[PDB]
Amino acid sequence: FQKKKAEVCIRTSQFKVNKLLNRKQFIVEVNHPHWCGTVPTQLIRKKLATLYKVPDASQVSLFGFKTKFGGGKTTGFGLIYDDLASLKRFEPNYRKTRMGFGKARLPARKSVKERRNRNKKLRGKAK
Amino acid sequence: MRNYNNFNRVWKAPRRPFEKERLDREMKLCGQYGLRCKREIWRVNMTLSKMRRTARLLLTLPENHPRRLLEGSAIMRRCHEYGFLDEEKDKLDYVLSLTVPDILERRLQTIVFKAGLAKSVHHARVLIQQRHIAVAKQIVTIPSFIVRVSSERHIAFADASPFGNGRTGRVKRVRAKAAKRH
Amino acid sequence: SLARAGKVKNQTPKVAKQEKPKQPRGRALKRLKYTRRFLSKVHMNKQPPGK
Amino acid sequence: GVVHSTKMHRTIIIRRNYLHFIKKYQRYQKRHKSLAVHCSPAFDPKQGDEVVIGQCRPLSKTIRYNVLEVVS
Amino acid sequence: TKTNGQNAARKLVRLRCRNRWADKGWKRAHTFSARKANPFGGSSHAKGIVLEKIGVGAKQPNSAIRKCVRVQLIKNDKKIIAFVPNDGCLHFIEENDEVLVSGFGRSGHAVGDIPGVRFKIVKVSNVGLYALYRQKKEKPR
RNA sequence: AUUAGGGUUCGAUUCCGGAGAGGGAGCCUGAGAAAUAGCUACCACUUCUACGGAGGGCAGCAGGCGCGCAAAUUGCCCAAUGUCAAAACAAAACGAUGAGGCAGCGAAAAGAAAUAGAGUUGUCUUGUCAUUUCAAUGGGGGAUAUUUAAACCCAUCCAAUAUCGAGUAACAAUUGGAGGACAAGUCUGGUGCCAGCACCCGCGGUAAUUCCAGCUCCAAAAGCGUAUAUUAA
Ligand SMILES: [K+]
Ligand SMILES: [K+]
Ligand SMILES: [Mg+2]
Ligand SMILES: [Mg+2]
Ligand SMILES: [Mg+2]
Ligand SMILES: [Mg+2]
Ligand SMILES: [Mg+2]
Ligand SMILES: [Mg+2]
Ligand SMILES: [Mg+2]
Ligand SMILES: [Mg+2]
Ligand SMILES: [Mg+2]
Ligand SMILES: [Mg+2]
Ligand SMILES: [Mg+2]
Ligand SMILES: [Mg+2]
Ligand SMILES: [Mg+2]
Ligand SMILES: [Mg+2]
Ligand SMILES: [Mg+2]
Repeated sequence: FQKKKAEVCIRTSQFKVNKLLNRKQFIVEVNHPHWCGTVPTQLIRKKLATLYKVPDASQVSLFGFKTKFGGGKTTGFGLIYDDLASLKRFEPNYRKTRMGFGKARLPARKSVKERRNRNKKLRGKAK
Repeated sequence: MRNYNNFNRVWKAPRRPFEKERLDREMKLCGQYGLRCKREIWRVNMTLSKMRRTARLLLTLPENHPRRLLEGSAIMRRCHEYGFLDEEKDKLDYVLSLTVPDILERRLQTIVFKAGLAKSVHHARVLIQQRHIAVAKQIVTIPSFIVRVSSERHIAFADASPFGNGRTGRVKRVRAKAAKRH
Repeated sequence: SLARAGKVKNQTPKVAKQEKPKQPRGRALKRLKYTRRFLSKVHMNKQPPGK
Repeated sequence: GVVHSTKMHRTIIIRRNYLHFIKKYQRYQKRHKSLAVHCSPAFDPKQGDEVVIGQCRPLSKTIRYNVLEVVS
Repeated sequence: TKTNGQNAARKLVRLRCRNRWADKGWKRAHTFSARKANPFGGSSHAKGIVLEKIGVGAKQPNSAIRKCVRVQLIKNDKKIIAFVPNDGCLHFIEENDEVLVSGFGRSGHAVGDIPGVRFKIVKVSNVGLYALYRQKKEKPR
């Protein structure tokens, strides 16, 4: 055992270009032998941005990372959109919330249900 | 409700609960292979009974029967791949001669002990459950892991283990922390 | 007559269980039994003489 | 089937006799089914005659077949 | 001797059907007379109220006073005799206590030297009688 | 389910089919209903009222009350699977959905799997006993974090400059048994046909292989008894 700085390497598989949704689809697996814990998604996003030479790191969407039993590996799914505008248009709201730019949470669904059921008794401007 | 995840049992209890010959024989196996409970032996018993039941059905069929050819080939392939039968014996009749020690010798606990990585079968058991044994660079913590012949040469200490190429274990680390405080 | 219910159990002198070191559990216990029975007419609980 | 009764008007009852196999006892039973069949006046079947019947639309409460051929 | 003909299935079916009623276990399993006579009504257990503590003498050659209680079932208001199954456990029982009663192991048949007793007490006041006997739980109230 | 084979038995319950929406009837609209979170009437039950009057249908989901031997949260969400629909997603601009999914509870059942491992010296080759020394690991505490709709589990880690922890490892395994069937005591106290055990045969009336206890031993083991059905026997 020799102490050394923990360095992660990014490998992609099952790569596909999805021109319908203006993005690239692939499976990303990370080898982190001496990493203490789990590799945060932000670091993997930066390394994928450097690897694929996409101009902006925020164009990369990552999710569903599973750490392999025993350590040293982590496999997830990645998306690289053609531009940031395309990522904001096509990504689901919860993934955009993880990346930072997401819609504010809606009010509790029970409150909406109760308001809707009260209005069904009303009629006109009162509703 | 509306969950379709199948599951099945893997062992059965013996018909006669108190048979001194069976109790002594099972006590021998438990001590010899370091087994936790009789359920591990009975799990091996069901595996053997299913294999022999399949073999007896196939051996009934004519030797040129397509089902016998396909499934007989698969059964022999499985026995050879997992080391139950040696490569010398290739007939379907040799599957019927398999015994409980044949399967138990293929457990990772026995293989680790026989390989010299452990001093005893009990040392092998705790080594496996403590994430020290790796098969093809993959840490295996299951003692009942049946080792294939191909994977037998790839068994060694885990790279993340203190006995392999990993950091120091708990007692050394705690002692170092105490020394730093002291 | 229902009056003598529990007569013997109440008559029995109370003796507390002795404090003893714990036995091993699980696999280690079977190792102990294997070492006692083997690697060492057979009587498993042969007792001292009495009358 | 075989003609069983010709008592109705332009209608006959035929009987289809068959063997039903009981799996447990590996043996057969004799069973029969009776059908009401419309008989055209083109035929004059008698009891015991064998006829060929074809399926048609419901012509009455019980009639679903028509006599197509009579074999003495 | 029996029929053996190739087309003699109906005879064999009728013969077996007629002779199955000779089997007491089969007849009981396919007739409601035992179910209607069963105080539990086909249930594994039943809950009842203790009416009276009684002493049932053991049958010869045994000689003892088997401590039993008279129980009226909640479901159908039928009276049964149930045995209290341990040493001194009759003191855990009181009149008007709610007890859980089970079978005695022989499926409606009297068990042991106890005359015509086919039930035993397993819980009293919603706590296991054997747990009280071993002092693993305390009698409520 | 059980099963050499033949059979025996279960199927309210996820999929398909049918039927019902307290009990009956009748009907409108509509392509399709004899619809019930549609209407009409009667019966039973029942709610509000200012007494003139007006309502209700959980065998949907949660929840109650009863009934019973007997069966969870008045939770979160539409992220996935679908359905409907004027509807792709986005942009002041987020469709509904107790279908469904996710968590809570849950020893029905199923899978894996801890409760220690290596020696040291001495004592009574192996094997016991004492002590005595090394490592190792989880249970658990946490995190740059990961997961997830969000959380929670599971996985990863205890430095990557830099990260908590076993010795009585008190982090202490139980459930039944020890005459026979049936594996395991001709042990020691107590009781004395009593108390009690005992599925059956039987034990107990002063020296109990069977009760109540203690010790020791046996079987299965995170499981083990009991009752009732059922299959084999
Ligand atoms: K949805
Ligand atoms: K004695
Ligand atoms: Mg059904
Ligand atoms: Mg019913
Ligand atoms: Mg249901
Ligand atoms: Mg309907
Ligand atoms: Mg209706
Ligand atoms: Mg409703
Ligand atoms: Mg109505
Ligand atoms: Mg409900
Ligand atoms: Mg229950
Ligand atoms: Mg639902
Ligand atoms: Mg932990
Ligand atoms: Mg989950
Ligand atoms: Mg014996
Ligand atoms: Mg004595
Ligand atoms: Mg468990």
